[PDB]
Amino acid sequence: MDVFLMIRRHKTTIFTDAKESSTVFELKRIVEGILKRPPDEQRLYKDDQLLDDGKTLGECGFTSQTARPQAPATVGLAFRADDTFEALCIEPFSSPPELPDVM
Amino acid sequence: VLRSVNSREPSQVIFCNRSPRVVLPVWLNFDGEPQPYPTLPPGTGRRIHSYRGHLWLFRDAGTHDGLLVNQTELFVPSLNVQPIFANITLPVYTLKERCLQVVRSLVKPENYRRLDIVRSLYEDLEDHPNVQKDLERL
Amino acid sequence: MYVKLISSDGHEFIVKREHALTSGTIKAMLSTNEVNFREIPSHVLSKVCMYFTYKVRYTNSSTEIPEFPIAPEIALELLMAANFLDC
Ligand SMILES: O=C1CCSc2ccc(Cl)cc21
Repeated sequence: MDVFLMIRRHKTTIFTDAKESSTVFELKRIVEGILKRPPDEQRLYKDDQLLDDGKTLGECGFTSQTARPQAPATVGLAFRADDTFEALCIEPFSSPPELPDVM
Repeated sequence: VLRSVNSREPSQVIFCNRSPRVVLPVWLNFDGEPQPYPTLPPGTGRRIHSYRGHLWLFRDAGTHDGLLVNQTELFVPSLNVQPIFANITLPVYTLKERCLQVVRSLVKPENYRRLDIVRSLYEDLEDHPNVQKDLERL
Repeated sequence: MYVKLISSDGHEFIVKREHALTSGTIKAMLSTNEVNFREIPSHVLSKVCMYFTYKVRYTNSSTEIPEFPIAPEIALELLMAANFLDC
């Protein structure tokens, strides 16, 4: 089954899909093709939990019923400077304005 | 020009509502006039006595948003080789039309002109889905 | 294969080029691989991208199509962007 994802770092968001059986490392290869950084320089998170390279997306809890096309699951991404990984962080999106009085 | 054919040959059908909307079935009579039938709750089914060559379309009972039936917009009962299934589903609306549905559901039509958007959106919001409008067509 | 859509507040959304060419307006602003949307903030543009994935996934599949969700708090800005992009 396909799982639909948002890979997020800072002010960057990748919309992509993958198989439930594919691995965290294979997801890192997708990020590598897009952001041109090797897996060794990447760490992926489900919320605050660091994800292991050999694990399939389904075992890290990305399932077809939670990672949906109109509501994709978020994968956190952190990069490595020289040595040393930066901490994980994701800039939130902007906030909607106060709902008009109409409505 | 779009009407039921008075075949007088019975055709046995299942209305299956595979949508999250309350579905209003509409029969086009032998004069082309739309005739509403009782509504179908979401995820429910109902079995119907119809005739070969009759014309049905389906709509959101509250808003008249168009729905699909076995894909395509019209369902015409055929020969029962036993009952024919009419699977009623959401279309993939455009993002524009889907926003109009949500906004219309939150704003009373009095106050459409109180929202701050281009004037062309006032006309788009006020132009409600309508079966007679959709019936206008070659 | 991928293109970058940038929201008014600087968030960068990276989607498949085919998903982005679903919008005639985006096809023109590319016909470069980056598009800047001076008028569309990130809480709207993220929904636009979710819609691309939803449309590509569910056009022509006759299974059962779920409703595309739109929170009331974003409905009007989303309509404004959808109207401009002819989405
Ligand atoms: O999404 C928005 C939100 C703020 S107002 C606006 C005006 C024009 C266009 Cl294209 C988009 C938008």
